[PDB]
Amino acid sequence: LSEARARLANTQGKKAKRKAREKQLEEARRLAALQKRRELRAAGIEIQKK
RNA sequence: GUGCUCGCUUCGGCAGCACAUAUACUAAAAUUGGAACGAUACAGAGAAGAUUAGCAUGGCCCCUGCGCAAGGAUGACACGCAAAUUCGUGAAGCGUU
Ligand SMILES: [Mg+2]
Ligand SMILES: [Mg+2]
Ligand SMILES: [Mg+2]
Ligand SMILES: [Mg+2]
Repeated sequence: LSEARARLANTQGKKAKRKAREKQLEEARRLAALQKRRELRAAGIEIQKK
């Protein structure tokens, strides 16, 4: 019954599931780089990026 | 530069005439930028359970190939809270002309 519910719920394949996780990881690394850049601008250190 | 001048006129010089008439992306440089795999960590291969052949499609994505062949993971990407013009009924409660 548990496998029945878990397979009646699913519609997504491999690539959609890796892209959703990749979007969450991109959001996480964006917030992390945002925090680092906000600290570098808050204390004041003008390191430029590429 | 050379030759000819019944040129001065010596073998020294000068004069005249003739022929000959415009190289070089100008550097042995100074500069200026974008770039070599590939190593560093991470990262993991589509199709509604799982294991999988693939053929396409589109373009500010390319690589290998002489290729209008064929490969590159079906080469990669594409996965979207997929909302575009324009509304009306019926009673019910409350306030108003
Ligand atoms: Mg599958
Ligand atoms: Mg092919
Ligand atoms: Mg395959
Ligand atoms: Mg293809």
